[PDB]
Amino acid sequence: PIIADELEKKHIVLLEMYKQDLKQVQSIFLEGKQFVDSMHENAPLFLNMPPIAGALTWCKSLRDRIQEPIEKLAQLGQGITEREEYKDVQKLYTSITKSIKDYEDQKILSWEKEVEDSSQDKLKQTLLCKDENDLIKVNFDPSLV
Amino acid sequence: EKEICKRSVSEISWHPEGPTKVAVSYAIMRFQQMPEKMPTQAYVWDLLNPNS
Repeated sequence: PIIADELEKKHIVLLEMYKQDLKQVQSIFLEGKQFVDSMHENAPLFLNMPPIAGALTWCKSLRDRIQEPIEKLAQLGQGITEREEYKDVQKLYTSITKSIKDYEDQKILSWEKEVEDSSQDKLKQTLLCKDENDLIKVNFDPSLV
Repeated sequence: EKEICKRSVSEISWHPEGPTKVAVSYAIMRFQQMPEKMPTQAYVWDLLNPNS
């Protein structure tokens, strides 16, 4: 019990630290979400990815960052779950995960439509030769690459 | 100076003898965002005349 009396105070400080990171991610996600959809220069999307898959991998990287401490918090004893402070963090977490999942659902749904439109282009792509000079080239759509 | 769009400094390297010249590359790592027929060319700077 002598170490356990110290741990009770220590447990409250950990819960406060995870709130700050979780709040900070939320603030980065909101700023980023705008730029990702916009497809601006200096975006959350890192180096050469698709503008759609890049969002999902970005969202995944955030979702993974937040999810590591929770799997650790569950392992702590001394009824951390019964403490009202922990409950306020979990309620915040749930609202962030839902908002991220909703953004992924909008991207996949919009993508699946683009997948149906692209499959048509390929079939009717054929060969295109432009300019007065006959300079035939590969017509392969950038959207297919 | 007066390039078609901006070109991101994709990588840098120093001169092995000493810090006299700095070779630098230029390309877009954003996908398909690179313009059609953008200027593809790396430069090499000297610390004496950093104008051009």
